[PDB]
Amino acid sequence: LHALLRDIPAPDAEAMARTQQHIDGLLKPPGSLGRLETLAVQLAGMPGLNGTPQVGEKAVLVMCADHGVWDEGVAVSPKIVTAIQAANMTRGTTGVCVLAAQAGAKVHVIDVGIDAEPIPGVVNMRVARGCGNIAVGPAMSRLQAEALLLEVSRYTCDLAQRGVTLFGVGELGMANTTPAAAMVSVFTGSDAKEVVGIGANLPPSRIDNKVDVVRRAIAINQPNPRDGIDVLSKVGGFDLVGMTGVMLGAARCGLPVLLDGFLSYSAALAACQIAPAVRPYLIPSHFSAEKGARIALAHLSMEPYLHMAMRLGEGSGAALAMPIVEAACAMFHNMGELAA
Amino acid sequence: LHALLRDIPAPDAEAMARTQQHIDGLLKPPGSLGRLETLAVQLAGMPGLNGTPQVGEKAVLVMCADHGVWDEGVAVSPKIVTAIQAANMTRGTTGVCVLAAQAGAKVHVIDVGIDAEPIPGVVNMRVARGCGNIAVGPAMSRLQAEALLLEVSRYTCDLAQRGVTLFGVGELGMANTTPAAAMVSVFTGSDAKEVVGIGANLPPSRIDNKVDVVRRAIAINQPNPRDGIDVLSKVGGFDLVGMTGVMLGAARCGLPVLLDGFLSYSAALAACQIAPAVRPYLIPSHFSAEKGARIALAHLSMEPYLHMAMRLGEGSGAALAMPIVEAACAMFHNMGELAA
Repeated sequence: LHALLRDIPAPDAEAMARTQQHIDGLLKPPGSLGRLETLAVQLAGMPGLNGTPQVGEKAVLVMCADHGVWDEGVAVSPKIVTAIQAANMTRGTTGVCVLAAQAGAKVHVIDVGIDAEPIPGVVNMRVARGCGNIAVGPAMSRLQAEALLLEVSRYTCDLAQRGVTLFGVGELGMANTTPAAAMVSVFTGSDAKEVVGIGANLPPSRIDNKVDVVRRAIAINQPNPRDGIDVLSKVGGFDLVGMTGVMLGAARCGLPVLLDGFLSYSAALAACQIAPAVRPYLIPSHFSAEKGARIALAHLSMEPYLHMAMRLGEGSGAALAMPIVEAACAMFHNMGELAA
Repeated sequence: LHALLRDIPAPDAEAMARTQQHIDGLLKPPGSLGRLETLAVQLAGMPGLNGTPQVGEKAVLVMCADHGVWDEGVAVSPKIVTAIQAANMTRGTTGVCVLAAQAGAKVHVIDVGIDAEPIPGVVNMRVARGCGNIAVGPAMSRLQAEALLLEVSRYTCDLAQRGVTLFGVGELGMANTTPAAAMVSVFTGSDAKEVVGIGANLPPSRIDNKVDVVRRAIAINQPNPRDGIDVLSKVGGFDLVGMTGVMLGAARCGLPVLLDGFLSYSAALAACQIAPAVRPYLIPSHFSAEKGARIALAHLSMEPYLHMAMRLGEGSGAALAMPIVEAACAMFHNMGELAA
């Protein structure tokens, strides 16, 4: 894993300069296409894209797992929903499946710790049947976190060999907005109250308990903010670790990864702490309606393209933004030049 | 034209209720898909969509024209660029053409007043070779504005008979951010300084002159804010009138129209003043990087989905948002139900 982190390539400045020059000469007032121009240049610098903004196959990786903290009454949705929705993912009836199909992307459903029997059709990488309750101890051991990071990282870069050039990340796991809030609190130094949201329609009269659970997790585990793996293993979850792994893997592979909502922002905070070199490969999609979204995004210095007041998760936001990435590439390759 | 305005249908509340009920039963926490859900319900209420959110053929209508106010030095781009870009539109090399092709939409380029010889391939609806300089008089007569509104409105609803169910609006015209700022100033009651932007890379040392031009246009013409046609004919332009006409036509046809940037927001302020019944049919796309965008959007009570810091125009923003409309429809029709 130390080798993996060490081998993440830096962006190719030469390709980026060539890209900027080309964009400036397109049939339009310089800089008029705003963030579409900056996105194209960002893509051009990613080594796995072969020196030019382009999109081949697309995939959304959905990390599924259960959390022991569910027992603290922080989620209104029954635990079983994780396994049910995971199976529905294989049937193509969920929100991310529908939006991915619209973008021409394939969805890969990965079980990294669902508390149920294995689901046929789902990629099996389970660590255990649900992680430990973070309210009374750690979610997992450091070794379990490192192993899952390496396994997911390798799976991700392996898809790159199959022609995938653009990844999207998503998750599925009842009660997962709790460990995500804890991680954001630790990495940004913000008080729990400022980052704890309603998740999946949690009643306002039940929020106080959620905020307390987050503070206890932090007080009992004392995760070290300067060690991303320490934070993930103590107050994260298997799904969060899995998402972090797609980010490390895509970066090692020199390819772009589209974020989703709040859960993915917490995983991105961890990935950037573990390896700052991952940052150049992350692309935001939408601005989550979750309470701690603004704080997380500020510490990542990211400004999402889409304001859809969405909070579904599953990677739906990432899928919705894929056409925007393809648009920047089409602009780059198909527009005429002022020269002619 | 009075008949047209009178016959704009109200949204179908019955279809909207059926739509909301169906969305609530989909495989996901109620309201978790945020604005995608509200968009689907909005679409369901549009009579031309036959009681259900759906998208058939898509078209972006680009209104092109020149402005006499160009002589006041409010634009750095030479006047000829209007005719050149219009021709490029027919070649498919511009930004809107590339993004429209990505969304599977057709681009219709309409000349409503370019100051040059007719361009083959462009739909001819020209009123004159450029409108009058608003700094010293009106852009056009009220009769010219009304005639263009009716002509464009009919062309728009006629496309509906060809299978088009989703429209996007765009413009092309050097110096057009000036009349757009004047209209926004009059409709919102905001001072010119608060809504005058840099348009197509106008040097900061030339803004003061632009703000002065806007104030003179308003002082000399004294447009009546309560009469949208009066404002368009006095301090608008042929392209602005044309965009307003697509909006009135789509609304009469009971179909949705996607807005673009600042120019389109000024046209939408006029359309809603002329006929409040048009409002339910307008869908925002992106949040323009133009200075007066926030003000215009506030008075329209609209919150764009895309934050791309774009200011190109041409209808590029509208094209970029078409996949989002298709996404809301796919969610509605393809997701599974919690029932099963």
